[PDB]
Amino acid sequence: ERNQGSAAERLITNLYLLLFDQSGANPAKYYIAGNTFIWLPDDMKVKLDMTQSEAGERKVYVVANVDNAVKTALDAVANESDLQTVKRTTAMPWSTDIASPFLMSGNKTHDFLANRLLDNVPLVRAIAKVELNISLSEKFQIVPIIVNGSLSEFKFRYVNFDKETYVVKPTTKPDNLISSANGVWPQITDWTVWGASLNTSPAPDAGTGYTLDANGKVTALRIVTYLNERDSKGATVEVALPRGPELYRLPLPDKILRNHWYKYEVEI
Amino acid sequence: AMEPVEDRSIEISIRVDDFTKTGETVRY
Repeated sequence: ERNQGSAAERLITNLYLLLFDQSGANPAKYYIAGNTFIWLPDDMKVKLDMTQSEAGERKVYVVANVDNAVKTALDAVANESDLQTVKRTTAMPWSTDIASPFLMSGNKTHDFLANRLLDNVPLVRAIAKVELNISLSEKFQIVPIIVNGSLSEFKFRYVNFDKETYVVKPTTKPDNLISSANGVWPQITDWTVWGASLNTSPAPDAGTGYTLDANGKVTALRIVTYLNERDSKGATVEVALPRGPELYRLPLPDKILRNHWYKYEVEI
Repeated sequence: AMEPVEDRSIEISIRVDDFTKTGETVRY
């Protein structure tokens, strides 16, 4: 399905446009700064002072929600291919260190001599989203030890998530991998205990949560995280359930694609 | 009635592309 997501997932706080000419070089650059928020969000339109005759035919790239590092890299871009070398690194590349506003990019080729308006440039988020809804079978439906809202006995880790967010994905994205925990069974000392941030009633877009029945037994678990795209296999979510604990692995897809939302109904 | 010279300041429409959302059932 195509799903527009939340307002936070769609938030645009700045824009950077690059208008390449025929040879994919000499790009005209326009940074539309967040402190000026010309950008017409209510028209979903950027107006530039470059005229039709100045523009001619252009390969138009739009990047949204840059930070200063990414902006400065874009300021130095000379060729279309350079865009595929501009990337942001995140030490812990999952929620919530990856959060709104999300880096986005898109492009379209357009002849401005023919029409002053380019309609339109589709802006594609550079990250992906993973949602696990775990239904627990009877052997796991226990009264949980809860500490500050978290489930001490239920734990998870992200394995082989990529640290890089590319503005434009390289032809074959290389690897820069990390896991959120590396503790081995049975202690799994550094794994993350299950949280309750999703149990709130506006409910954020990412986090962890769970459901208790009337007997106070846990019957379902939920985890939602953002993550970076991967062209290579190995990204995994692992969960530890009370029995040492029982460990379950969910391999994510062989490719994690940008602006895809992978929802799993998991029965354990 | 004369219209403006057809050499206008340019405009770029931008739309935020929907997620592609996929669902899968898995059991253990």
